[PDB]
Amino acid sequence: ADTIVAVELDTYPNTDIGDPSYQHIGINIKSIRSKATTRWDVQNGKVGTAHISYNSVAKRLSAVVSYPGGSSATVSYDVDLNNILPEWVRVGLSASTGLYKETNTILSWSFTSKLKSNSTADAQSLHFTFNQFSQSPKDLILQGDASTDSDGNLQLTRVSNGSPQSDSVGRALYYAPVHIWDKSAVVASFDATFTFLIKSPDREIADGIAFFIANTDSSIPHGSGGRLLGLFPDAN
Amino acid sequence: ADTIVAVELDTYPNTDIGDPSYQHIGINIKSIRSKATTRWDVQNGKVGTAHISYNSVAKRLSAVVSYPGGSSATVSYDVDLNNILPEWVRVGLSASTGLYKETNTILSWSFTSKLKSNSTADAQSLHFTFNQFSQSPKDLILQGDASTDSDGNLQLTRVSNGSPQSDSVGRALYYAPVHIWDKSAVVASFDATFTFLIKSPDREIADGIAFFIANTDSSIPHGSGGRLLGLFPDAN
Amino acid sequence: ADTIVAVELDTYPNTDIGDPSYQHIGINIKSIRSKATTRWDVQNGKVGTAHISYNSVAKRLSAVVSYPGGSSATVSYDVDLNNILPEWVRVGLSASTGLYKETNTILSWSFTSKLKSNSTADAQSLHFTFNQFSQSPKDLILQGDASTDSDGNLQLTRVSNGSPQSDSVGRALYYAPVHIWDKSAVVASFDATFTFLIKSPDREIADGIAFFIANTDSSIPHGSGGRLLGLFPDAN
Amino acid sequence: ADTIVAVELDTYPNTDIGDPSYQHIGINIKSIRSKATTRWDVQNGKVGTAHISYNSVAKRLSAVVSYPGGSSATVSYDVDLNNILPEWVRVGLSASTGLYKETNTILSWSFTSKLKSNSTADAQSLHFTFNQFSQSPKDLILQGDASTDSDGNLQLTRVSNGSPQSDSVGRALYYAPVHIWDKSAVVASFDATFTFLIKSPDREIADGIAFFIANTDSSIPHGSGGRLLGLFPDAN
Ligand SMILES: CO[C@H]1O[C@H](CO)[C@@H](O)[C@H](O)[C@@H]1O
Ligand SMILES: CO[C@H]1O[C@H](CO)[C@@H](O)[C@H](O)[C@@H]1O
Ligand SMILES: CO[C@H]1O[C@H](CO)[C@@H](O)[C@H](O)[C@@H]1O
Ligand SMILES: CO[C@H]1O[C@H](CO)[C@@H](O)[C@H](O)[C@@H]1O
Ligand SMILES: [Ca+2]
Ligand SMILES: [Ca+2]
Ligand SMILES: [Ca+2]
Ligand SMILES: [Ca+2]
Ligand SMILES: [Mn+2]
Ligand SMILES: [Mn+2]
Ligand SMILES: [Mn+2]
Ligand SMILES: [Mn+2]
Repeated sequence: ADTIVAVELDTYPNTDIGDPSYQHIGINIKSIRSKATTRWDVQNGKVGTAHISYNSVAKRLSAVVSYPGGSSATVSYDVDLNNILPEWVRVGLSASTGLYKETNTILSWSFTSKLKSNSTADAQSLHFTFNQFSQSPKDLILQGDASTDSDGNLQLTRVSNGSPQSDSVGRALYYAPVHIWDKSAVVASFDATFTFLIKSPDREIADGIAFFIANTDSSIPHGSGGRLLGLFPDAN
Repeated sequence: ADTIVAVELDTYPNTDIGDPSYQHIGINIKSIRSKATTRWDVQNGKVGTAHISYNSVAKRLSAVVSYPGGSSATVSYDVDLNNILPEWVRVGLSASTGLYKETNTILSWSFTSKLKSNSTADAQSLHFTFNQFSQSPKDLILQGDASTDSDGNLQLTRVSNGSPQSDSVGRALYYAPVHIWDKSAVVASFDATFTFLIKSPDREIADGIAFFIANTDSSIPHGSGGRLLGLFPDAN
Repeated sequence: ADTIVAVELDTYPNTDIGDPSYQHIGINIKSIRSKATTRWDVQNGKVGTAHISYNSVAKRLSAVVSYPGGSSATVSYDVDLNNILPEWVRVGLSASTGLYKETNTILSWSFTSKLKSNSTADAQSLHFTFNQFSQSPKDLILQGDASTDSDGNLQLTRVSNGSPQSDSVGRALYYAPVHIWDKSAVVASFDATFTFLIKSPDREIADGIAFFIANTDSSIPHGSGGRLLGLFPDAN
Repeated sequence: ADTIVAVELDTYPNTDIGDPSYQHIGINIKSIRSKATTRWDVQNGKVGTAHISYNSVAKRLSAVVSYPGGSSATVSYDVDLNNILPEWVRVGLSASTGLYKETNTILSWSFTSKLKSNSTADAQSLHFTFNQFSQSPKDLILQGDASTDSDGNLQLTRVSNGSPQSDSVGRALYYAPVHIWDKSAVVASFDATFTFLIKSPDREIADGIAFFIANTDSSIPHGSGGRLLGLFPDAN
C-alpha cells in the first residue's frame, strides 16, 4: 500500500478508530490511529493557519494550528522519519466529508525542504509558495474532487453554490518529487505552512484536512472517504 | 516547433550561422542567431559561474559569466518575455560537442521564479538549488547523453574515462513546470545561477552550454547536435 | 550632504521643482527633481503595493506601484549605482505632509540584497521582512515623527485620533548597514517591496512616501518637510 | 550579568568545570557547565560544519557538527527558550585559546530567524549569509582579538604569520538585534550554520568555538579567557 506520514486536522470524533471524543490535531504514522493528538476547537467560518516542522537531528515532528485572536493547539511526536519514509516522496493536502460536511478550502500553502551537507549551501533544496491557486495548475496533481475556484482558492472537497457536499474526497499533491533524505546528508529538514477555511451551515461538521507525505505514486485508496481522510484504505 | 529562450556559452565560432569570430556569450530568442553577444574567453579546465536574471518591469534579460581572478563577460537584451514565452515553461541546461569536444560539466544550479501581486507575499514562487546531483535524480528530466556521475556532477555530454566525446548532446530539465507569467501578476521575475567546468585535452574545443526556457514538452530536436547546442532543429 | 537614491510616490504636484502636473512615481538620483517619472493615480483609502528592483549587470532601477483591481504604474531608469552610492548604505522609508496631508502608513516591508561571486552561494546577503511592526522596534531607526501604532503599522507621519496632521516628516531606516557593493562582487542586486495606505478626509492630499538608500549616517535634513519628502535640504 | 545560550565546540577537556574527559560538543544554558554533551573528535587542519536549529513548538535545541568523509556528532536539549532569553538578542560566534592554542577560523556563517503568525508570510524574519568576510565589516561587531584577514576569513582569535597564539579571546556579533520572540507569535524558530577551521602545529589544542545568543549589549566578561570561551565570567 502507500506509506503515509500525515498531520490531521480532525473535525469529527470517530471513537471506534481511536479518535478522542473531541476535535483534535493528530500525528499519523502509517495509520489513521494517531500516535499523538491534542484537543483543537474548530472555529466554523474562520481562517486558520497550520505550521509543521521536522529536522532529522532533533527527530521531532511538530505541528501547531492557530486562529487569529490567540487560540492555538500544538502536538509533537518523536520519530526517525528516515526509517519510515522512502528517499523520494510527494507532499500534499487531503480532505474529506462523509455524512457530515464542511468546506475544506486551502487559501495558501508553502513548503521548504533542505538536505544539508558540509557548507552553508544546501546539497539540495526546494521551496514553493502558493498564495493563490491557478485555474488549471500544471504544478499540482489534483485527485478526486479537488479543484481550484474562481477566487483562486483550492477546494479539496466539493462545494456547490457555496454549500459543501457530503461524501466527497480530494487531494492535491505538489508535482515534483521531493528528495526527503539522502545517505550523504548530515541533516534533512522540512517546514510547511498552510491556511484553511472550514465552514459549514451545520453545527455538526466532518471530516477534516490533512497535510501528508507519501510515496511518489500515491493515489486515493478505495474506501478512504469520510473518517479515513482520503489517506488510508482501512482503519488498522 | 519548440519556443526557446536561451543564454548560450558558445565555445566555438560558427560564422555561417552568425557567430562572431571568437568565443562568446549570447542571448537567443527563438533562434540560434543570437540577438546580442559579448566576447568571452573560455578558461579550459577552470570552474566558471553564470548568473542570469530577468524582471518583467525592467524587461531586460541579463547574463554574466565569470571565472575566479577577475575575468567576467556580460550581455543584456531588452525584450518583453510575456510576448515570447507561454505561461507555463520548463527550465533546463543543454550542451553539445561536434567534431571538437569538451566536458560540459555542471557542478551546481539554482533557480528562483516569482510571480508578485499586491503583498510582500508572492502569489506564487519556486526556488530550487542543487549543489550536488543524485545518481538517479527523480526531480530532473535527463535527455540525450546527460547523466550524473559518481562525484555528484551533472555531465551534459558524454565523458569516457575522463575524456569528453565528439558528437554528443544532452539536456537536463527541472521536473516541475514553472508558472513564468500570469494575467493577474504585477511583476514576474526569475534568477538562475550555475557553475560549470569546460575542459578538454585539445586546444580547439566545442560546442558550448546553454541555459534555456522552453515549452513544457520540449525534447531534443532532430539534427540539433554540434553548433545548434541541442536547442534548435535548424539555423534560421 | 547625504547621498540619496530614492523612488518617490509623489501625491502632490509641485511644478516649481519640476514635478509633472499630476501625481506620479519618480526615480530620484541625488536630487528631488526626478530623473524619470510616470503618471500614477492615487486611490485615497486603498492599500497599494510597491516593488523596486535593481541588478548591477542590467543597470536598470525599476519600480512598479499597483492597487488591487488592475491599476499599475511603472518607471525605470538606467544608471550605474556603483558610481552613485557608497559601499555601505542604510535603506529606509520616508514621508511628509505640508499644507495638505494624508496618512503615510506602512503595513509591510521586505528587502533583499545580494552580493554574488563564483558560486550559487552568495558572498554576502541580507533579507528582512516585516509584516507587522513592533511597539518599540530595536531593529529600526525611527526619525522625526515616525512611530508604530497599536495595530502594528508603521506611521511615518503624525496621525491623531485617526486624522493625519499637516507639516509632519518621518523616516524609518533598517538598523543594519547594507553592503550594497564590493570590489570583488561580480553582481550586486537588491529587491524591495512595501505596502502602504494613503488616506485623507480631504480631496487634496500631500506630500508622498519614498523608499530610499542613503549613506549610513543619514538624518532628516533641516527644511526637508513638505515637497522635499524628508530627503533633501533643498530643491536643486 | 549577560544571559547566554550557547553551543560549544570544546576542544580541551577541563574536568574541574564539568567537561567530560574528551573533546565534545555541548549545549550551554546560562552556564559553562553544559546541560548536554556528546563526544566529538576534532580533526586538526580540516574544515568542519556546524548546523544549529530550534523551533518554539518542538522546544528542542539541536546541533550537529560534521567533517567531510562521514564523521558527525549531534547533541540536543529540550528547553523553552522563551523563558530563558529576552525578547531582543544578538547572535554571535566566540572563541578562545589558553595555554594550548589553535586557529579559530570562521569561513562562512548563515543565520535565519522567523516569527510566525496566521499566514504563510512571517510576522518578522531575518536572514543573513556571509561566505566571505569584508576587511572592515560594518555589519559585525568585533570584540577582543577578532579580526578579518586578507583571505576573507574571520579569525576569532589571534594568528601571527600563520601560527595561532596563546591566551587570546575574540567574538563577532551580528550588528542588528534579533527579535527572537514576541507575545503575539505562534511560533519562533531559528537556524544557524557555520564552517570553521581549527588547526594547530601542536597535538594538544584549546579551547574551542561557540555559537551564542545573548542580551544585545553583551561584551566579553572579564576573566572569560581559556576554558570559559569568552562567554562567562566564572564557572558556576
Ligand atoms: C456516520 O458515518 C459517516 O459520516 C462520518 C462523518 O462524516 C464519517 O466520519 C464516516 O466515515 C461515515 O462516512
Ligand atoms: C566541423 O563542424 C562540426 O564540428 C563543429 C565543432 O564541434 C560543430 O559546431 C558543427 O556543428 C559540426 O558538428
Ligand atoms: C503650499 O505649500 C506647502 O504645502 C505643500 C503641500 O503639502 C508642500 O508640497 C509644500 O512643500 C509646502 O509645505
Ligand atoms: C592550563 O590552563 C590554561 O590553559 C587551558 C588550555 O588552554 C585553559 O582551558 C585554561 O582556562 C587555562 O588558560
Ligand atoms: Ca475523525
Ligand atoms: Ca558556435
Ligand atoms: Ca510633489
Ligand atoms: Ca573545555
Ligand atoms: Mn483523528
Ligand atoms: Mn553563438
Ligand atoms: Mn515628484
Ligand atoms: Mn565543555
